[PDB]
Amino acid sequence: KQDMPPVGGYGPIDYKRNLPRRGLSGYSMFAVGIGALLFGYWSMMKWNRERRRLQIEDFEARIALMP
Amino acid sequence: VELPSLEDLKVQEVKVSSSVLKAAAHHYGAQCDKPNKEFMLCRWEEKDPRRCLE
Repeated sequence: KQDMPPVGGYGPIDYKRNLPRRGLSGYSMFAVGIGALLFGYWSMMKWNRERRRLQIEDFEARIALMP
Repeated sequence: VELPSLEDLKVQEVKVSSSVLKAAAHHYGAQCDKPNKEFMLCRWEEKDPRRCLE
């Protein structure tokens, strides 16, 4: 008279299938990308242009000597 | 060819290093302007740096 099945206490667990979490898609991407990339080239032309100014100063000390 | 003597050499030579020569170097050339720019005409406009020693 000592046998298994309980009178109660059950679930069940699902048979389902779901993890579609979105996700920042669909014109949200391709907009943060271009907005990041244009910040890069804007951070250029303030350094590459400025290094071009110090470049001429480096040639300047050459030319003021050599006679 | 004929060369000048061992004299008209051995002048008071500026014995400094490279960085201390490049230290001022900027104030230097832009305010003397009489002996050096004319020396370029003494070298470019006529060649043979054996004539041009003054």
